[PDB]
Order: sequence, then C-alpha cells, then structure tokens
Amino acid sequence: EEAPVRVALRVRPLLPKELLHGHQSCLQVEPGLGRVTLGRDRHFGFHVVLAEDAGQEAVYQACVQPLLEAFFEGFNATVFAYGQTGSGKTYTMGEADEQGIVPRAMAEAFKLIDENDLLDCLVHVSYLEVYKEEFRDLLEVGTASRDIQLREDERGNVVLCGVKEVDVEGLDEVLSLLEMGNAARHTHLSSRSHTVFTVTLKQRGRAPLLVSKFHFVDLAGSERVLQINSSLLALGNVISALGDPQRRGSNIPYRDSKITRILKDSLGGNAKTVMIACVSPSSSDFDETLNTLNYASRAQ
Ligand SMILES: Nc1ncnc2c1ncn2[C@@H]1O[C@H](COP(=O)(O)OP(=O)(O)O)[C@@H](O)[C@H]1O
Ligand SMILES: [Mg+2]
Repeated sequence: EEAPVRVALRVRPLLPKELLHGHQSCLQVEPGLGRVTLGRDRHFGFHVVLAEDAGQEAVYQACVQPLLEAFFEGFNATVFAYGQTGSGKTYTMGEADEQGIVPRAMAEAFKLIDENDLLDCLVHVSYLEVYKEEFRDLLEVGTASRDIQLREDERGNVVLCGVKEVDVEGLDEVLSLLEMGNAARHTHLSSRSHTVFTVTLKQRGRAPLLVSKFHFVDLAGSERVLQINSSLLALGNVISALGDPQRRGSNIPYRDSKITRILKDSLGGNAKTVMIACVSPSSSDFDETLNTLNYASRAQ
C-alpha cells in the first residue's frame, strides 16, 4: 500500500562513432554492488545497476516485470527512461532480441490475460506526445492540442479528455499502432519532446470493475545549456519530494507540468514506479553523465 520510486541505472556500450572520435569510457560499473564510479573518485549507488553487457531481456526482468505483476493486481505503474540524447532511452523503452521494454511487457500482459481465466479483461492503449506543454495524439493527430485536456477526478484518478483509446487483443495489434504513431510523429525534435504510451487494463470477475494503468514514458533529452522552468525539473522535484522523508508526506507539486499531471496517480504513493536513468560512458559526455547520476540520486 506504499512503495519507493525504484531507480535503475543503465550504462550503454561506447558506440563505434565515439571510439573513432578518440573517446573512451569514464565509468567503472559494478552491477553486483549496485554501483558505479565516474572518473577517479565519484561513487554512486542505485537500486539496480545494469552494465553495457546487460541485454534487453535482462533490463526487462530487472526493472519492469515486477511492475507488470502489480498492474494486474490493479495498481498503477510507470516506467520512464531519463537521460541525455544519445544515452539509450528509446532503445531501452522499445516503442520505436533487440526489442525493448514495451513489446516484452505487452507480450507478457496478453499471456497473463490468457492465464487468468476467471477474469474478463479489456485492454486499450493511448499514445501521446508532449512538447512545450501541448499534447499531440499520435493515434489520431487530426486532434488539435487545445482539444485534449488533462483533468483529475474526486478520487484522485487522472482523467484524459479528448485522447484516442484503442482496444487491443494481441501484441500484433499493439505493434501496428506503435508503428503508425511513430510514423505520425514526423509527418520539432523527438529529443525535445516526451512520449507517453499508456495501457489501461479493466478486469471484471467471471469469464475471461478493477482498472489500472501502465505508462511507458520516453522522456525528452536531459542535456542542459548551463527554478522549476522545465518539465524534467518539475518531474525531478516531484520524485525528490517522494524520496525525501521530510517532504514525502507533504503536498507533492504535480501541477507544475503536464508530464507530472498525467502521471499523478501513477507516480509513487500507492503506485509502482521505476526510473531507468540511461547514461553514455563516453568521456565526451562526462558532464551530462554527472548531471544524470546526480538527478537519479535525488530520487533515492
Ligand atoms: N544498451 C545499448 N546497447 C547497444 N546500443 C545502444 C544501447 N543503447 C543505445 N544504443 C544505441 O545508441 C544510439 C542512441 O540510442 P537512442 O536509443 O536513440 O538514445 P536516446 O533515445 O536517449 O537519444 C542508437 O544508435 C542506439 O541504437
Ligand atoms: Mg530517443
């Protein structure tokens, strides 16, 4: 009935391009100790640390599978990928073998539905982009931003008005929708916008209403030019508050951004949340890697 935000760090390999430009790793990663060392003497610990050799299935098992279980119990869940552009958020979240979190979680969801034969289940999905505090519905997109509203009901549940929700019965249908949403996003950068893929599960007793939501979010790139003036800083403020024993029982400032408002019922409290902080090990990215390590640390 209450749980901390779980923070996972994912370190990707140094990329060919980075190697060819003369860069080398500035991170020593110790997965079994749950920790990393930046440069010579900057040490950071996280709930889960995944090294460059951790494959997609390993990330999914470490970070996401336990959310999937709470989702079917009727808890809300979110997994978000955070980090600078180029760090591996999209690769990790898998919405665009090498398949990422979304296809694996959806594959498992439909198997669970098949297994729970005493429940009658309905699943629908929405797929939204947030850019400069305006929504675009990627499954419609003929939808004016002004016609999508984010509200909250009396029981604290987030209510979307004007967003397309599509019933799905299998992974094939989910993959098809993701392909079209991703096509629709282009015909403004993907690294300056957030995307939110929301899966809603409605379960009723007898013969395959408890309602839960699982959000999969691929956040805007965290890089900075160098107080709360950005959606990433609003999200960081919220997760900081939740992780702070003095602040966590006080008023959590969800209202500051659309991203924190849409996740309000699915971020800490009674919901289960995992942040996957993605980092480049490249020495060329030292400063942004430090920024992400520090941001992720504030959530613990
Ligand atoms: N864990 C990983 N293993 C191998 N390649 C990766 C990994 N993470 C990211 N990459 C690659 O690094 C590049 C940037 O990844 P991407 O997912 O686009 O990052 P972001 O979404 O954070 O900008 C892509 O070419 C991607 O294939
Ligand atoms: Mg990306």
